[PDB]
Amino acid sequence: ATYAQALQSVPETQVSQLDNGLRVASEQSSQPTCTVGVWIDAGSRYENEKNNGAGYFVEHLAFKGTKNRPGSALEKEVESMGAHLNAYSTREHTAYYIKALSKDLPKAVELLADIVQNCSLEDSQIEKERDVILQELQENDSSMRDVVFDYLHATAFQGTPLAQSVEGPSENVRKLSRADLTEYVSQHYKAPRMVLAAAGGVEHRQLLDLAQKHFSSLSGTVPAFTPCRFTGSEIRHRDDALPLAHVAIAVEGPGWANPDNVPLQVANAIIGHYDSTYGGGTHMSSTLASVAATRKLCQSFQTFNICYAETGLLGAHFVCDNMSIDDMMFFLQGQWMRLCTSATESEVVRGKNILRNALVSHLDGTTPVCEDIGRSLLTYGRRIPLAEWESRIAEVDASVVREVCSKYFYDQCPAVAGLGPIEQLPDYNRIRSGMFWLRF
Amino acid sequence: IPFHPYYTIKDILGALFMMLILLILVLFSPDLLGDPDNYTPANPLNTPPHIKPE
Repeated sequence: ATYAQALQSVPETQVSQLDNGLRVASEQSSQPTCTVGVWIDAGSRYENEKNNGAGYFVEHLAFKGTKNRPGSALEKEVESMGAHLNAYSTREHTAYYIKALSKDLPKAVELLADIVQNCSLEDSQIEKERDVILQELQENDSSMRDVVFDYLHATAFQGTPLAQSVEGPSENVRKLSRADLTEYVSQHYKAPRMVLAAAGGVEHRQLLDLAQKHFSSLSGTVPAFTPCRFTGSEIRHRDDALPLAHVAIAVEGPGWANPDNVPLQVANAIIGHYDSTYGGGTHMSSTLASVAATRKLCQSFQTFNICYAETGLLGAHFVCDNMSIDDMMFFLQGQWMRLCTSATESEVVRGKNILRNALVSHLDGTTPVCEDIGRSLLTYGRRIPLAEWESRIAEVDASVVREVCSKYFYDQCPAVAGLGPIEQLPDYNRIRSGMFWLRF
Repeated sequence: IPFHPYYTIKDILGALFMMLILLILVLFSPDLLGDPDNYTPANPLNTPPHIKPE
C-alpha cells in the first residue's frame, strides 16, 4: 500500500437521481454507524432584503416539531435510538444530518422526510423562537471572529445578496411572519435543489428505496441567484475597549469551479496558520508564522478560502494587539508577494503535502464524508474522488503557483474588515500600495 | 491619516503650482518685481532719484 494504492482502495460514492430530481448519493463502508442528511441549496445568498434571515428561522423551526410528529415527539425519537440530529445553514447551503446506527437508517430517513417536507411552522413556536434568535444574535455580536467575517462579506459584496448575513438583521427577525417562512420553504426546499447524502454503513440500494418511499411526494420535476460583484472596500469598527483587534483582508478568489482553486489552496498552505499556543513556534516553515512567533506580533492568524458558486474570498485573518497591526499587514503582504513573484519549488512541495494531508485527514469519520458528499454534489456537481484531488495537486508546480497568485493577488484591490483597537491599521491606500511591488 | 499616501502627493501638487508661478515670473517678466535702477554700476557719487528696498 504505497499511498496511491490506498487512494484507489477508497470506496466510491454511488450517485442516483429520483424522478423528483432528488440526487440520492451514498458511500458504502463497513462501520456500524452512519450519517444521513439532506443538503438543500437554500441560504442567505438566495434571500432578498425583506426575506433576509428566513432561512435561519426555518432551520431553527425545523427540529421543533413537525406535522406528523408533534413537537418534542420528533426529538423523542432522535434521542430514543441514540441518533444525533444536527443542522447548519451557510450563506449558500443548508443541511440537516442525523447521526445514527446502521440499523436505524430506515427510521432516520423517515425523520428527515418529516423535517424538510411536513414542517410545522407553529405560530406560538415562532413567537418563542423569535426572542431566542434575538438572544443568539446578541451572543454572536460578542463573537469577534464571526462579526469580522460578516463585516468582510458586507464590505466586499456590498449591494449584492452575498453581503447579507446568515441570521439577517434584527429588524427582519422581528418582522418575519409565518407566511414568509412557509413561502420560503415552499420556494427554496425544492426537490431538484436537494441532495440526500448518506455516509457510513448504508447500502446505496437501501438508501434509494428509502428515498423513493419517503421523499417521493416532493416538488415536481425560481431563485437562481445573480452574479455578485466584488467591491474592494474597507470597514473600520474602531472600538478601543476591545482587548484585541481582529483584521480580515481578502481578494476576489475563484469559485467552486475554476480549478485554479487547487493551486491557490497550495499557496494558502504555504502561508499556513499560527496562534500563541502552538508547537515549534519560531521554527515552522511559514515565514509569516516564524516571524510572528519570533516577535510575538499576534495571538492568531489564518488563511481562508471562502469560495462561492461564481466568486469567492481569498485572504487572511489575524488577531493581534493594537500595537502590531501595521507590522503584520507588512509581513502578510510581503509573504503574498514573495509567493507571487518567486515561489520556489521546495515551498510548493511543502504546500502540496500540507494540502494532501488536509484533504485526506478532513475526510475521516462519517460526518465529514457525508458533508463532503452533500456539498460536492451541490457545488461541483460530482463527488470528486480523492485520486482526482491527488492528480490535481500533483500537477501544481512553482510556475503554476506563481501564475495563479499573480492572477489573483498582484495589483488587486482588497477588501478589509477591522474590528477593535484598529487605529494602527494602515489606511486603504497603504494597503493597496502593499498590493504591488516596485522592485518587480 | 498617514502622511505618505496623501500629503506627499498634495505637497507635490502644491510644489508644481508654485513652480508654475515662479517659472512664469522667470521666463516672461523676469524683472517684474525688480527695480530697473539695479542694472547700473554702483556709483557712490550719484544717488538714485528714488531709493527703495525690494
